[PDB]
Amino acid sequence: ATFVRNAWYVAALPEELSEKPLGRTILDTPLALYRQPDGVVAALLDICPHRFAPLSDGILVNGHLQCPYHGLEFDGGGQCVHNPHGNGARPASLNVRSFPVVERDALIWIWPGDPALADPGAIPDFGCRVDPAYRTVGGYGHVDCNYKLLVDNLMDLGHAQYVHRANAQTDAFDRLEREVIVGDGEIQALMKIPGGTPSVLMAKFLRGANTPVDAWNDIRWNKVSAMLNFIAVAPEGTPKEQSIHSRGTHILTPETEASCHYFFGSSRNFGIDDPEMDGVLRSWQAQALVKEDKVVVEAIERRRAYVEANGIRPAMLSCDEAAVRVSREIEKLEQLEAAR
Amino acid sequence: ATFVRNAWYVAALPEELSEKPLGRTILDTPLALYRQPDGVVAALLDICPHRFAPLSDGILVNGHLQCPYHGLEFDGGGQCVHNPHGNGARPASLNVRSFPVVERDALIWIWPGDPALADPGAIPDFGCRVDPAYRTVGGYGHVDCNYKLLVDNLMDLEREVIVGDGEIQALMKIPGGTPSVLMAKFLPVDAWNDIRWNKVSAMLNFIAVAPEGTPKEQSIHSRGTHILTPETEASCHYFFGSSRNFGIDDPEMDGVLRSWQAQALVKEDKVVVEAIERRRAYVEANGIRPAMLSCDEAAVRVSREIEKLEQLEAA
Amino acid sequence: ATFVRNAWYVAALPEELSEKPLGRTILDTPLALYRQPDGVVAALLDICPHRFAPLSDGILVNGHLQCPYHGLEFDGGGQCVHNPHGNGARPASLNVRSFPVVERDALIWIWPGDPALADPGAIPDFGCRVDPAYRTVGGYGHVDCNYKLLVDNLMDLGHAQYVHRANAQTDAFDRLEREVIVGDGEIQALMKIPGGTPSVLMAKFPVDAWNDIRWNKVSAMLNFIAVAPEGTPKEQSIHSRGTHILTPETEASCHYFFGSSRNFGIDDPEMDGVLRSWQAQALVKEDKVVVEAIERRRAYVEANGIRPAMLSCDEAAVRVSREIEKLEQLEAAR
Ligand SMILES: COc1c(Cl)ccc(Cl)c1C(=O)O
Ligand SMILES: COc1c(Cl)ccc(Cl)c1C(=O)O
Ligand code: FES
Ligand code: FES
Ligand code: FES
Ligand SMILES: [Fe+3]
Ligand SMILES: [Fe+3]
Repeated sequence: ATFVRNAWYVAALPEELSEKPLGRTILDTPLALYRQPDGVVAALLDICPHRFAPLSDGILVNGHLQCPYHGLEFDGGGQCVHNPHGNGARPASLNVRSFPVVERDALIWIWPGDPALADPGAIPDFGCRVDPAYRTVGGYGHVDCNYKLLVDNLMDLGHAQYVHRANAQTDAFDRLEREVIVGDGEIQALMKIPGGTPSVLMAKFLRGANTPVDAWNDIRWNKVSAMLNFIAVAPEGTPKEQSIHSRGTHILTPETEASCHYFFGSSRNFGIDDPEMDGVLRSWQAQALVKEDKVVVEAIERRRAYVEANGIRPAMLSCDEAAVRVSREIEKLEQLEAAR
Repeated sequence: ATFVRNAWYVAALPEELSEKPLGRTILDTPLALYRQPDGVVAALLDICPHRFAPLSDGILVNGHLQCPYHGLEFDGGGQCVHNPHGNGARPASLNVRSFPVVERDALIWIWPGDPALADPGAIPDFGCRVDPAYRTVGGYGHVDCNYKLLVDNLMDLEREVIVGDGEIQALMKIPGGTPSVLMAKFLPVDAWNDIRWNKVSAMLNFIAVAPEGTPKEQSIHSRGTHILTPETEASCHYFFGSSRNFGIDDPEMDGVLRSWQAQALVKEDKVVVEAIERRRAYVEANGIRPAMLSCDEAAVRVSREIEKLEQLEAA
Repeated sequence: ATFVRNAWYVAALPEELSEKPLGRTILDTPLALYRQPDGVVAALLDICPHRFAPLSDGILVNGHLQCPYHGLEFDGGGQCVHNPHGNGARPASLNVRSFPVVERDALIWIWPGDPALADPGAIPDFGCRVDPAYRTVGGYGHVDCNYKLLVDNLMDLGHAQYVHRANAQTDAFDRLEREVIVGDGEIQALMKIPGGTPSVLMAKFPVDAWNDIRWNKVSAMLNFIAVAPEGTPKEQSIHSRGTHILTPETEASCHYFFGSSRNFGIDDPEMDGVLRSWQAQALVKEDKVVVEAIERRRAYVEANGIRPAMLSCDEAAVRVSREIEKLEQLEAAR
């Protein structure tokens, strides 16, 4: 299974973690994730160095994670800080691997690769998630597809015209303007849908207003698989900076080669103290991101065996440029790492 | 997967198909099966050319199946007839594979193999199924075993096995016979229980009873549809039914003759063939072969011809 | 994948068997186990020689197991004794493999290997199990781990401190003392846990206590759990002799036969309760959880070339492990 290990991935949302460890597998690597008594999150390889028991089934003793099996204790650095057996000696072999963790932007980032290379400067900017001018809601979902399929999905936001048609269909779709801007290690796909009546969901954003709007659906990608979109609507022929908008957290982390973690969110500048608009956004997230898109990408994954065995290649359309560029960047990184 | 792909297989019963596509895999090939607005059945490879989404999760748009993902639209021939995107150009690369498909004898036949070789004249004769001299009912079942195990079971049970070109017939007459319970009341007798196999796995039996020494064609009888189609190497689809010339207007009789367990496979035999399939690993690893009994003649013949069709297909 | 096939394994408890066959796989070999009308247990390959049906889904007819599919009948030797078809001929090709079986000590022992080599003399001694001075109770558990992970567990019984916290905790356990004796194909870990107050379990039946365990190849263990007022001779204790016997099912799953044979309270049904309760919670639940968890981590450990780091409690389990691997590779030496 080929992953890009030397990169930061979101392993969890902060709300997911506590002093009770969470066992989760990223890049085929099982982790025990917990918040220590002092509040700082730790991430240990979920395999006790003694007999390979899951430490994530342990409990904290003295703020140290204790193996459930024979009770070796570890700090957040993976250092064995107590051995209860015999003379109680703790040689270097008893230490477990620890992973660099940065909690930032209401995300838990982890470096699954060479820890000497982990550079917090390199973590993607998701500042809107902690910016008090934005209201942020979201969650986690597990999907039985290769993460790359969900990168494809998200880098062609036009799929929403069909996959999400009940919420997202617009009658101005055939007037789409699409631009792609390639950075170094960053790619923006911009869409302007001009002059239409708002979609069901943009209508909700606007509290019903039925009259013609402009809508923008931009998405930004940073390596390996972390995306931030810009979903905006505004009376036709108004500035884009002045629009009500959602900045959408859409971050994938591989679990196995054929399964992945999906961390999604909306950070919105409108209806900031409105629980019902919270519910609208979490509704959308539940139906669109976690069912509708799940159904499509999970079915594509099930067809991978046929595609491969019959040497089938995709046929590309005008909507594909951003997703293909991103795909070729991920491949390029994969291949760099594969030596060695 | 070793299949005989160059043959007609039943993919569906016509009553399973509508303008809402059915997704079904035959011989490790996923199909989208639907009826166009003029009623004609289309069979497409269930994998969109763009990014491989399941067309069978799509709906029709003006008679054309629309991909649920980014909206490419296809005709029954697999031609892409609409591309919503950009200049809306439809190069040959956007066409999806379409499979030869014939609706005939109230069955949907598909040719999953080399399409140049697909000859609808070679489709097995199940004509009793649309003969109004017969009352026809049946249904569909799925089994987690290799299809050859159910062909075996089916070709089993004055005798007579007669053998030819992709057809084998197994005949049994039982004179001074015993009447079946269903045909009981519609009259000693002669019984008949015959079965005809055509390649690769399509069978039609003949369960019959008459007064002593009657034309077997004039008997009280049922012709039973028993057609298997491989799904994976270790699973199959089973299409079953009966075409009867008695109680043609009794619907209670329809009910039992529509029973999977009454007509196709009792829970207890299903348990056995699926259990045989779980034993396949062990037998293969230990080079264990089956030991045949006298009653195995027809099965073995049919087995040998299938194997012959397999061997021919390589290369 | 790699098993020691030339050895005796427990395939069932006697009370699991009857005229209704049981299908059970040992060392990747599916068996049909049943008790004939004369009381004698037979073990056949659970694959009809005709078309491979599960004979274990069949019934006895005149004491002969009848294939459910087309009704061949077999004796306990695997001879075909009836063919209801055509002229009823029974060619030798219709016989099924029958495995050597010995019912001893309230266990059913099967030899899955080279049948020429099956010496019932080499079956381990669990005589306490049919001793009138002992009351024996236990049962069967299935586990989704490689059996060797459960040998490990049983040979280092100083996890009960943490895995079994609730029943088997003692403050004495920093004052353990653990002696290991190795004989030919037999290893004993001894231990006397002196001076300490009793765990929940030992109170339920200033105390001294002792967990010894005997391993015999391949994976058959008998333990000794005793307890007695501080000062008392080990040999005059009240104690349980614990049957802990594993049989591989597949490379990543096994069969566990556990029991207690106790010399105390032996008419006493409450005591049956306590002992069956421990077995349910400790053995078939808590230990289950840990070893199945470790099995799931095998892929990563092997892919990454991780070897375990051993501790002071680990001698017995390590010596046993090394002997199993020895036998395993010896046999792969074709
Ligand atoms: C998938 O991206 C979105 C679209 Cl296309 C419309 C509205 C929203 Cl809230 C999102 C989102 O960020 O989840
Ligand atoms: C696992 O072995 C035991 C220990 Cl460590 C304590 C008490 C008992 Cl009853 C047993 C037993 O034989 O199950
Ligand atoms: S497995 Fe962790 S202490 Fe033994
Ligand atoms: S996958 Fe069918 S149109 Fe994109
Ligand atoms: S499979 Fe046992 S008699 Fe046919
Ligand atoms: Fe979507
Ligand atoms: Fe235990």
